[PDB]
Amino acid sequence: MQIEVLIRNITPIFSAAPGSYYVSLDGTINPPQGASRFPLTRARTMTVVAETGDGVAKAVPLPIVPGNTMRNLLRRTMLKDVIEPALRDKSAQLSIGAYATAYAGNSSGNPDGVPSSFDEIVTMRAHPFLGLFGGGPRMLQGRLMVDSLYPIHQFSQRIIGSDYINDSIKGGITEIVWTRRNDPILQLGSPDDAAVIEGGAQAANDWITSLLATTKAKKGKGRGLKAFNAHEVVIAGVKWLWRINVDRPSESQIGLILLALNKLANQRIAGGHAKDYGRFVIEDVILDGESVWTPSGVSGQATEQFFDAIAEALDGMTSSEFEQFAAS
Amino acid sequence: MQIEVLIRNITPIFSAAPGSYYVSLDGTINPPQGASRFPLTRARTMTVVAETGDGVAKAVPLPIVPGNTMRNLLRRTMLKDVIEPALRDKSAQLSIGAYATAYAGNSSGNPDGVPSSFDEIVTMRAHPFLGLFGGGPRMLQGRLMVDSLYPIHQFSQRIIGSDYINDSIKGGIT
Amino acid sequence: MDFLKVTINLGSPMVEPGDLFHLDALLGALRVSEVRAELGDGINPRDHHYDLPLEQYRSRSGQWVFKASAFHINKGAASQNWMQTSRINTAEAARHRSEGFLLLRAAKPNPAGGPFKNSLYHYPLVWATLTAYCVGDQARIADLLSQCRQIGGRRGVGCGRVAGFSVEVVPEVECTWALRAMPDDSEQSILCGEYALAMSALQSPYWDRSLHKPALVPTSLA
Amino acid sequence: IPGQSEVREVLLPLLEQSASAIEKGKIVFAEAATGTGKGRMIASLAANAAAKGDTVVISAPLAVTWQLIDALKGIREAQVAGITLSLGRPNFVSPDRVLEWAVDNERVELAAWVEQGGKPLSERTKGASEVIEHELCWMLEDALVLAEDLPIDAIMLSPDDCPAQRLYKSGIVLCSHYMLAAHVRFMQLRGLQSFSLPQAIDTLIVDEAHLLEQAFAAIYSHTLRLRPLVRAIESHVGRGKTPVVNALNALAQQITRTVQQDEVPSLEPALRDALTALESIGGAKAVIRVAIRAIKDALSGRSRLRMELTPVRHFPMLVSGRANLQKALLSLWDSVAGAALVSATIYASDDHAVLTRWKLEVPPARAIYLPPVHPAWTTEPVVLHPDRNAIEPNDSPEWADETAGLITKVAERAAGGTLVLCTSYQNAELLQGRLLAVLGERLIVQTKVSSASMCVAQYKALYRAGARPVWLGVGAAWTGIDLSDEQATDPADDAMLSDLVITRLPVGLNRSLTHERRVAIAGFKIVTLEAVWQLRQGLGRLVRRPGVKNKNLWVLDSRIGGNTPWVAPYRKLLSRYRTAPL
DNA sequence: ACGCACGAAGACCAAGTCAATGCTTAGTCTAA
Repeated sequence: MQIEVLIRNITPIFSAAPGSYYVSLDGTINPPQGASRFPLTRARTMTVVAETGDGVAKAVPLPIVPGNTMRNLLRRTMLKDVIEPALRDKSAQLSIGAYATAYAGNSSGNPDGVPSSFDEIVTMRAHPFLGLFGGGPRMLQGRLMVDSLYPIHQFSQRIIGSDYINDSIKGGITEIVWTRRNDPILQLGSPDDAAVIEGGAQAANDWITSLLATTKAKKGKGRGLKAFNAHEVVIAGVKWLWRINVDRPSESQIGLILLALNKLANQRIAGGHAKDYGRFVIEDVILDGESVWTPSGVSGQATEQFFDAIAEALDGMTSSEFEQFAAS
Repeated sequence: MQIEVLIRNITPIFSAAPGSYYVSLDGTINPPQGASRFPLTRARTMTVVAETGDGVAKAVPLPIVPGNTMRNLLRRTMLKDVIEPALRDKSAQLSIGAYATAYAGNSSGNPDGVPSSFDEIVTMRAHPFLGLFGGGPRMLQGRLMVDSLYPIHQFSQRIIGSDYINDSIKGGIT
Repeated sequence: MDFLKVTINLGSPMVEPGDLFHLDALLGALRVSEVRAELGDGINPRDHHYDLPLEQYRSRSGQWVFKASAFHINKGAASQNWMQTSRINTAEAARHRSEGFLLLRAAKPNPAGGPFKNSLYHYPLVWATLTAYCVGDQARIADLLSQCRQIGGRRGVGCGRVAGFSVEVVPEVECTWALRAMPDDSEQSILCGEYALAMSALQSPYWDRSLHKPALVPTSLA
Repeated sequence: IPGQSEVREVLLPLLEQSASAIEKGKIVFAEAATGTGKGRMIASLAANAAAKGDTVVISAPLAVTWQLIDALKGIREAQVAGITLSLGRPNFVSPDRVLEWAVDNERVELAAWVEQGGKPLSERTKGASEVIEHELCWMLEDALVLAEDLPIDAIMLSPDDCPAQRLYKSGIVLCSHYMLAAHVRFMQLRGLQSFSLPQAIDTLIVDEAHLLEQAFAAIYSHTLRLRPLVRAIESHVGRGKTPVVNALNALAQQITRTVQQDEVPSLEPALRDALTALESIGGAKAVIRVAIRAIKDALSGRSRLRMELTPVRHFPMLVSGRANLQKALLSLWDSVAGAALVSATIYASDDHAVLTRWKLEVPPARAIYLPPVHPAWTTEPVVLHPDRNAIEPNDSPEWADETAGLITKVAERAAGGTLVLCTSYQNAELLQGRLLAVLGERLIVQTKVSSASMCVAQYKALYRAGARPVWLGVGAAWTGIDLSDEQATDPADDAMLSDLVITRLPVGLNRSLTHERRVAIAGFKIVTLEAVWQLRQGLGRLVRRPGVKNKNLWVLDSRIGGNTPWVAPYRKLLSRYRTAPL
């Protein structure tokens, strides 16, 4: 079962790329030693081959959101929006092993390695939630195969396809946002400001003297609060395509996926919680080539069976199933 | 919980864009070397995707206020007008480190790197002020998702939605 | 019964296999997928992964392998080191612990190890055209590869989508099926190039360490 | 499949699956090479559709429409369903204005034809009116055949101005691309004139669909024609001429000075002034009504304004029209009709007909691709001479001199009739002067009036006369005209188009605003492959009959020799053809 | 009353890198 979700991000999407990369004030990535350098946290870029500038094949980087991040976002959305309220309604309680399995598929609950009988595999892989995301001490094969969030760009034509050519962006989609942290003590201006500080003026004087001495020592050869740097993000408004496939899905699993897609807009993508990065709105959801996204979320006469099945599953779901899956 | 604040600025807003920029007397940005150039500190613009009547989506600059700057503005406003008066009413004193962390999220540039206890995390995230911003020597995820200040413009229609089209401005605002 | 060349084209980068990626293993996985769709998930996978349209080579000692060479890796771009992590949200777990959803008495998470361990791992991603040589039925192999969508590994996160495939009959002189894990006492005349002795499994599954045997592994393919 | 008797071997593997996909509701894309028997296989598909009950519609240019009519008339299983015609106004003559024009010129042939009733005289029109049993009058084809002395566009059915008029509303439907354009206009405007086309048809076939997109752009784009409009007003309009031309020229000068030298705010005052003044605007009222429609189309707010002075004549010009044809217009066609289409330039070398799917909006799941085909007698019997051009194909006189010398030695070496492919009138006029010194009368070139109406027939007659004529095609000759020696039924004569030379790639021949939208969305890649399409289309003139044995080709562009990266697809395309072993 | 919490501890060598994408020029008339 193929799920095609068209995602447009209202706010920039920031997936931090590993590594210590530098940038200058003018915007030159990795400036030479001559000019000043400031730390930069670039976006997650994947090397892809594309026909750039009428070339036969060019390995150009493409800013994407990692597929594992999308998988974890879907899992967290399910847990925090349908699974956890359903278990709370029954006053269910989970041990550490079951909870770790449910939230990250971590086998710490029973790292011995437990055999699974064929009947047990049949029963558990049919679970509405744990079947999609395999793991735990048993560590099955999940039925969910979610792709990365490839932007609809010129370089992603051979990964996305030509079905959504109308929304492609020709130029670059990355922008550098500069951050700064200021020492609050240096911004005091009157004894009224320093009234709340227990040391009053003396504490601020000692703080400023220590800062000056540390700065002088560092210039001659403990880190203060003051810091200036930038992080690279993907510009807002770019459309993204998310491809989700479920292998041999039951009605309950598809219903759960649809519920998560309904509640997915409330969550964020990748990082940037402080700056409200990653906010997005679902534009279209496609089920096996059939559009299902109504303005009131995923609905229609062709998905009532999935919603009914998942509602029935939520009605009878208990923590004992999670414990059995986690071998706790 | 979503909060949308509609702001009309009485006086011009000037957020410095880092980096050196030059302009001639006529108004041409980055003039040719033959003509006279003068230093210019541009207003910060973040590249955004804007759709036009032609249906093509293109990347255009948009003068905005950074999310970090006015997040700090909100934090300072809360501290100055709500938190600190309440503390001073009961003669409560904060240490220099506590004040620094309250106003900037950290007492120093080096984070502790030691995990926090669960009860401490719950208590801090239930704090009216510390719960919103978090931070501290041990990184605590705050509850406040704060966004930048987007002007209601034809370029920002895709970003801010179409429900504020009645207040949009067509031409350049810089 | 016929000599074949299998070509696979990628629409997404795949995980570069650390060890040999064998055509017979992929065909067995696809056959197991077929019998799963036809019977269900209660089947024993070891009862259907040898029903492949490939004829077998048997050595003096009875050790047998499929005549299906390991996939050749030709890279259209430099390998990219892909980074992935794993973490349980500590604030979310703390909230659940407060509300009784989680039964944890421990005071603190331990990012170094335990239930709340943060882990960092890497695997390489490559753009390649997968070419391998085998002896079998063209129609049945093409039918099996028709249902294959992803190649290599890390398929849960969508690595190695198949843009297309092609199966062609080629002269024997081009390249043999021997570029695989052959048994220890295989005849020298049928081996293409140098063969280093190492430990690997001869029949799929190839990750089962209990099935590992001393085998001749091609040096120019590992 | 009925009607498969005349289907050739090359079309056999594709015809059955194309027919099967019709009832599947899937739109399919095919490349029936010119000279492979397109007309009769289109007719066979139409007969198949008519046999199963649903009405049939076919879209084609007028000349190939006549050709297809000739092919389909012999098919009984196509004749079982009622066959209807096209109802285009310029497809006929005024005829009262035409009658008076012929009377004043004493052309008794035209006068006799119109007074008889304007009944068919040409073979194509006679067949389409007799075998199809459709009473017709005043058709412009017969008037053109009778006399070529009617270059003006005033020869056109007056809106106030017949048995054909009755048959407008009185199975198989014959129409062009622009009939479909008019009907999709009808649906989009009223659903959201000549309404004979059913509002929902289960089968449509287009023999030339690569040019359907530009036709839909043309119908959805209205040209101001401002400078020719004011010139015609000054020459003809006399009703308060002075203030009207004052206002119109003020508009022209103001837009030229401000914009050239309703999306644009500065165009708003000009639009208001045009709305107020041009309403002041006789039988020539349509010449002003077209400009009025262009003005209100610009006012509609759904249009994009493109304006610039003419590079050659420096006449101010304004272009307005909808660039957003990709959302509701073609999708309306897809919803209305399940159809198929054919064009020789559908599938590109690496695009895999994506450009077709984008230009002609097709649902992603409804589109089905088809393998490419090509007969052996289309690529083998021609060799390319390595005589490349040494100068950039600009308008410099020295480049014209060198190109003229090269093509002059080619013409001296030419075995028989030859075609030199010129992109624009600017290059031809710059080039014809040097040629006329040596070639003399042997060279014949198009003009603003001179076109395939009589020039192709004159070239055919002169070639049969042994003059070894040279046809300097300009734009029109790039597509549609036939250069197969049909009378010489060997068929391998290879003399009427023994040799042909290309002057440019070309680059950016298409100037539709939709093309501008596409190049903005996708970049310079789309225009390069569109030019590859054009180059392949130009090669379509080389062969239109099977069994051609020996022809020659010349390439004249320094860019192909300059090894610039972007001409790689042209190198790949020409590499299919063996070079001349010089 | 076995299960879980929680600090101390024990391996301990240690570099060179940090761009990956630029590209041109006017014919159509076959629906109101």
